Amino acid sequence: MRNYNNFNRVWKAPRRPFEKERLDREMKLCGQYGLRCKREIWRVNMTLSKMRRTARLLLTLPENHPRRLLEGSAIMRRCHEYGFLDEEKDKLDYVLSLTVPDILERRLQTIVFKAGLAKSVHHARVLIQQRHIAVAKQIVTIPSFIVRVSSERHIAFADASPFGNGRTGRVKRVRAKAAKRHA
Amino acid sequence: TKTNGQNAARKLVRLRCRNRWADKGWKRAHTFSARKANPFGGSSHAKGIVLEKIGVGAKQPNSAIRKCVRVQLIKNDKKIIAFVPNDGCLHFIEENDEVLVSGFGRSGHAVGDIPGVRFKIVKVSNVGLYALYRQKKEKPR
Amino acid sequence: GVVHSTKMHRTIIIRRNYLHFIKKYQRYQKRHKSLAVHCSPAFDPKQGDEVVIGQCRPLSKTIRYNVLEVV
Amino acid sequence: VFQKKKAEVCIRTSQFKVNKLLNRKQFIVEVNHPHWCGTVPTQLIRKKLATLYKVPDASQVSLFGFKTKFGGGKTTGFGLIYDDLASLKRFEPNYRKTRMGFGKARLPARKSVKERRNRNKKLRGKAKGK
Amino acid sequence: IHGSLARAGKVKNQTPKVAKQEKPKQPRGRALKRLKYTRRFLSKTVKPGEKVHMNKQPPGK
RNA sequence: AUUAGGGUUCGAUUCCGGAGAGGGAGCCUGAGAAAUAGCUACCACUUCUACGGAGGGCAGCAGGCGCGCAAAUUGCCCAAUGUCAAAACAAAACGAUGAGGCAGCGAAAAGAAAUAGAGUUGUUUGUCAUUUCAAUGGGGGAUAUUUAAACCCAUCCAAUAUCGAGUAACAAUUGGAGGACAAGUCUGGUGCCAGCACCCGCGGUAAUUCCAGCUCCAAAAGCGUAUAUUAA
Ligand SMILES: [K+]
Ligand SMILES: [K+]
Ligand SMILES: [K+]
Ligand SMILES: [K+]
Ligand SMILES: [Mg+2]
Ligand SMILES: [Mg+2]
Ligand SMILES: [Mg+2]
Ligand SMILES: [Mg+2]
Ligand SMILES: [Mg+2]
Ligand SMILES: [Mg+2]
Ligand SMILES: [Mg+2]
Ligand SMILES: [Mg+2]
Ligand SMILES: [Mg+2]
Ligand SMILES: [Mg+2]
Ligand SMILES: [Mg+2]
Ligand code: NA
Ligand code: NA
Repeated sequence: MRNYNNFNRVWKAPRRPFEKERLDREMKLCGQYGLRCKREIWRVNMTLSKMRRTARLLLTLPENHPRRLLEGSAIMRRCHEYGFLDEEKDKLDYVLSLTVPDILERRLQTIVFKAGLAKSVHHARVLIQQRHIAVAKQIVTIPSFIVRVSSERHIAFADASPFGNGRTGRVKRVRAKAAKRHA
Repeated sequence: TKTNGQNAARKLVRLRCRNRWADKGWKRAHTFSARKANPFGGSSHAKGIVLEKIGVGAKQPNSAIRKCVRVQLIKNDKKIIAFVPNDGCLHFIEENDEVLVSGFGRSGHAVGDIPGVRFKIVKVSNVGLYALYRQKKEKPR
Repeated sequence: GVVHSTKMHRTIIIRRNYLHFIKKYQRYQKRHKSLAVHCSPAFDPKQGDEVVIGQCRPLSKTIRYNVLEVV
Repeated sequence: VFQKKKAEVCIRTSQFKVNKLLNRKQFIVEVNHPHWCGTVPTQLIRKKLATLYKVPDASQVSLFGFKTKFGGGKTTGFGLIYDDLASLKRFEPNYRKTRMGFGKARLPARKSVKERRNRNKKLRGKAKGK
Repeated sequence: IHGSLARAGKVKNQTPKVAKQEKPKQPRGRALKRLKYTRRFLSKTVKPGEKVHMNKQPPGK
């Protein structure tokens, strides 16, 4: 009753439920990137589709069209700052050829593993889930945190986490209480 | 072949209006004869009271007896024949008991080798006939 | 509009013929509208003529326009 | 790694504002407490903010809406301080005054006052409420 | 007709009852995806010209 | 909502316009009503009564009965937003508000996300039995924060001083495994029966389809079924 906030959707199920090629390809993306289910991939697919559709529209207008000149320039900034597109790729046609693995490459769970912080991509997810990593000195507890290129050098352990400037973690805390009580 | 004039929109509108009635799906959704004849009255489900149990001989080449019941709905009081979706479920249903009925999945069309059955029993005594069959819930009285 | 009927007293019926565009079929169709217009004795138009009308207050059950020219 | 340190609090103000309409100075206060087990109570912030802006008494400082940052170590909230205590008593809501300690007593049940009106409207004057 | 209303539930009864054997829990969530992934692409190797039988059964009759 | 485009379909429902207050019809006051938690009358229903008589209109909120396939609590508060008002707040001096705001119930629907992360030894990898290691949350609480007050979220497990995961039992389900359509030479009985089966079909004594175990498949805190509708 008179509630006025949007709640949209971010994913779509595949049209053909049982494709051997699609099921095996999606299972490869799950283990290789450490995802809990296929909805993360389908979220990525919807994310990539939307940029593709608006790009498709922009390339039909002349390069001097103010809508093309403004929204084309904007979508380049969105691609470069989030690391999706290489900075020397300046044309609007390189957005079209964007791929699914490129988007998950910028996920924090991927970047944490690739920076040497996490030995495995599954270690990265739980480590992020356990408030152990801070981006620009801000705790992030979400594996799907797409990181900008300018914030890549600020990735570190959170100053509150046991691995760093914070107090000791749970195991070193509960067992210490056990020894003191046993006295 | 059809009209192609620049100012011939009125003819093209009447052409589609007249010829849309030849679409059985379109005509059924835009006429009341289907809803007046449908026992459920345009609804998915409908409750009823069991009258008697009947065994229907399956169509050829199949040879079996399908357990079925005569059911009278409580909103229209019309005779229908429904189907029990598993084996050993005719014993669970007893005469003069509340059964929630549903469609057979083909939108008012007979399903399988059962000759004239377009409905199936979903509930009995406010309990799911599946859970009763699965030895998972018990019906009252 | 075009004078359609002058069978009343001090009143004429005019026709506003136009083309209506049906968006689905990308085509037009001929449409017409009728208006009851008060005609002063200064004009004396004939059937098939051409008049310019201007909106006034309700003069009768149907009249809301007055003749301004006869062409 | 980690060392034992005394809990400390830092006070910063953003968008300071002066208005003569209610005789108060309004700003937004952010709280920095890197090593603080829990969240900073408003009484302590009142003393630090009274000390910072050099007001004669802490009770003329009204602090409210202190929302904490995610990840810890930071809390932000709005706050206004008045020129005098008397103006604070004059210009403050009942819920904020009660939080400090000057709020008026709570009115009785609104259901009773609602019911009381409908009993009276059915009766003649001087017979309603005695 | 060889069929009757009184014959209902015959095979249900015919089937003798057999209990289900006990079993430990399997991993849930992201673990199952990564557990199956190591079976799909790491536990074995793919040989050209041969298709992997995803659930083969012992021979019998 | 769906959709390459053109289109098809839904719109009682939060904003705007109209209409009504059981059905009809008349009217006073008022700037404004053909007003209904205003009046008058009739028709249907109805309640109290001392039988003389007098009352009623939830398609407001909260809540009952029937109808149904079908839909919340007789909860808190004017703290915000606004309305009216003779009216800023304050001081014997605190206006009304079921509008509204905030909670309870609530798998309509939507976003982020648990059910674990690494090792040493034995049995190029990889499975299995070991030995452990550290971490966080669910949860328990608070110097307290939020809040009109609460509850929720956020902070913390002492700052001198703050509990807790190893079968981490803090145990994941729903449909399937002939084809469409991912997944079995395993079963075992029935023997065109019991059944399955949206369609094609399975079952007549070595059942591909029935009724179970294991495994496997698919989705996953979600998954079937029915009826509409869009694409196809
Ligand atoms: K929407
Ligand atoms: K006149
Ligand atoms: K309205
Ligand atoms: K089976
Ligand atoms: Mg509408
Ligand atoms: Mg209606
Ligand atoms: Mg009205
Ligand atoms: Mg009514
Ligand atoms: Mg009226
Ligand atoms: Mg009312
Ligand atoms: Mg009435
Ligand atoms: Mg109500
Ligand atoms: Mg067999
Ligand atoms: Mg289906
Ligand atoms: Mg369609
Ligand atoms: Na057959
Ligand atoms: Na037959």
